[PDB]
Amino acid sequence: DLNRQTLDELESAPQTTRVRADLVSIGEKLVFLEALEKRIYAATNVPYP
Amino acid sequence: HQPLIARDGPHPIEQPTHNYMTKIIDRRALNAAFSLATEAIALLTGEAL
Repeated sequence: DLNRQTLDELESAPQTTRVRADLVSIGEKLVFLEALEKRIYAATNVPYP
Repeated sequence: HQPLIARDGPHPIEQPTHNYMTKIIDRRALNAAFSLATEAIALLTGEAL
């Protein structure tokens, strides 16, 4: 066959938990929208890249 | 207490910093008056009864 069973599709579906995070729809696909100067770079002296 | 991040070269390697602070309590007060009258003092005591 050409369309084989792919090696990845034999693996287990891993265990999942719940995370609070912002989700935005643009076009036809969803997006994680996120700002990163409060979770990370809060009061540590490293420049925001 | 400050957290850290982990950098790569050629940046400096940082250490866990700490901060320690004490503040001095300022002091303020109040004022309020009451003034009575002379020939009403005898009325409270009883000299002019």
